[PDB]
Amino acid sequence: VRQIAPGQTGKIADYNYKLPDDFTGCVIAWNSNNLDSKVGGNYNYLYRL
Amino acid sequence: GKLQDVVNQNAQALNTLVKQLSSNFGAISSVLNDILSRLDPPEAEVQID
Repeated sequence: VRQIAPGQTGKIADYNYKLPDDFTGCVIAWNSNNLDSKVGGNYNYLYRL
Repeated sequence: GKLQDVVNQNAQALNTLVKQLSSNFGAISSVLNDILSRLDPPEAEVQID
């Protein structure tokens, strides 16, 4: 979640989507363990390598 | 001497203007190109500024 900020560099901002340096707005995140996590491991969401 | 000072107060005041290009003013390096080599954009701008 730390990776979502303007000007950063990492496995998401480099290849998934980049926030512009002049970006204005807000970022919101919250807990979804009970819904998006299942016993055994969820492979539903991909990312780039 | 009166004319010799006119020439000497110009060349001396001109050399120091060029000589000011080799100072840092607080930046990591005086030369601009080496700043871009080992710095990402969003942190190099504050050094360039």
